[PDB]
Amino acid sequence: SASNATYTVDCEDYVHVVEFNPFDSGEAGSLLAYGGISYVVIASCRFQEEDSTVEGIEFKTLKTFHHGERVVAIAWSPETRCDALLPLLRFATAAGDKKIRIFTSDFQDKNEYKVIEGHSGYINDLVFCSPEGTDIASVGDDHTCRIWDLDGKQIAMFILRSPGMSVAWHPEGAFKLMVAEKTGTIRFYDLTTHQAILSLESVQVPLMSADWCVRNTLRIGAVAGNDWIIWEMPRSSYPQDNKPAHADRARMFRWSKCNENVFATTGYPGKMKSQIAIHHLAHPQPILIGTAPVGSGLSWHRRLPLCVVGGYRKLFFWLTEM
Amino acid sequence: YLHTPKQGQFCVFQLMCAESNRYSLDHISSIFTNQETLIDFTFTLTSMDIWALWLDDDNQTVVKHINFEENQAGQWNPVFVNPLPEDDLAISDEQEPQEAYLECLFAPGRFTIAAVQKAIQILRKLDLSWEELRKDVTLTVENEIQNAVIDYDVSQEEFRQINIENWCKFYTCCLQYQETLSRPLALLVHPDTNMVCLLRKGFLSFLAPCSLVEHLYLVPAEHLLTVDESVISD
Repeated sequence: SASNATYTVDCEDYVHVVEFNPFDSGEAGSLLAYGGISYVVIASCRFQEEDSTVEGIEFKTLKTFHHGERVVAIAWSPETRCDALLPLLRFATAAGDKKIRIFTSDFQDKNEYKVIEGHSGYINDLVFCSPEGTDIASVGDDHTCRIWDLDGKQIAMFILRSPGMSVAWHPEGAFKLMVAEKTGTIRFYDLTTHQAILSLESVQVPLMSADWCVRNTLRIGAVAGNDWIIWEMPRSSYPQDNKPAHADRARMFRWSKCNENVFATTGYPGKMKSQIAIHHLAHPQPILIGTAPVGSGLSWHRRLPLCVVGGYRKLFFWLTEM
Repeated sequence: YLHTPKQGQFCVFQLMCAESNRYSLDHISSIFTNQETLIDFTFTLTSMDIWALWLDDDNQTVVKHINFEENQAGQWNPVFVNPLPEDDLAISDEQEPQEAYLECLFAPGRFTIAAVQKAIQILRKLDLSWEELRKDVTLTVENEIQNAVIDYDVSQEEFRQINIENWCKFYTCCLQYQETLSRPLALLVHPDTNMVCLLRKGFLSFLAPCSLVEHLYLVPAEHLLTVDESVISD
């Protein structure tokens, strides 16, 4: 049974990637960056569950950034804040031109961007690989993982054996970076000694996405082929749990930021509507199965049990009842 | 083939039958051989080649062939036999010993399924698929490693060294059994289609002809000063 989106927000163009702000900005609302065909819109999302005063969802676009290229991945910066005294809006966006654009703003007039070049292959995923927000890691189809600072200089380059699909920073432990290669070999790289700490293996191929669990650092989740896969460390490289997620192909894996048992997997934009299957570790079947016409981009709300999938000119929010 | 304690020797004779039912041997050629111990040999009449299979003093496999009618120099044309896997696997400080050893063991043509199966059966004291064999090797060696890691506070370098040591133990066992299964036994040479095969105790291997570039590049240096220059170019 298809679940209707709890909240649906109309947009100006197809959303290619939607990302909530996982860091505290100092404001009541949770920031949302959705990147479309030629733009990156920063918005603020206040929900009914967060505040009773809000009826439904209070969606307010704060700042629109002209990108010029299709945004394929967005990474929020730890320094992002909406403090009245000192506002800072920093985020890194990769595009379909193998380039990283760091947009630094103050929410008032000042708008600065920096093109970082170097990748010879399309960047699939990028994240800020620093607690202070100084470094940005980007993985791509050139079989390389490159660490870039704020000034656009490569600090380190890790040669992968497969196109890097998803890069993720360790929630608590410092200097640990997870790179998920497309052949299923997810590796952990030290950012101090620049050496591969460990290499996990997925039973199925291709590994399309991987995410850490903020609540439980040990639990690592990923989507290889049609089945979702969970690993738990320091135990084994073998999948602990492996159950079918989608019939066609599973594309994006995102852990819940409020619960260590809930995770969402999005189906691949293809013959079927891009379905979302919010699974639960205890329940064999997904707790919520919703359908989005064409959906790309998945992110979880920092405090609420809510996820977002960017559909065609729309934003679909699904609330998972805990 | 006349095996002597100093030098083996090949002799090809033609049986001649006189009018009076009297049989005599006609001597065609006499080809000497090095100090290698002969395993099996067969000769064809289509190509007029003497195919022979030896073992050198280091018990490696040595196959050669010579035309017994156009043998002006007495030279055995070499056959580039595949060498056994290396004793040590060189691992960089960026690769994981697990994946490097798995790639070296499960690469096409290196190790036979029987060798890896015997190594597993011994390390632990059904007809498994190759992926299930991979998972089973990884499981057995992971168990041996967790048994060898006695302290809870083992450093990353010591853990990596233990990883390497246990994987190298398993690889040395697999290599010993592949050396046992790689023993040459006899030769099979098809007379009509000139198909040559080297029968080994563990598997079967075919001998295909070699191009000119690779022949020039791989032949030992002592045999490269005798290559006919009219074959490379006019």
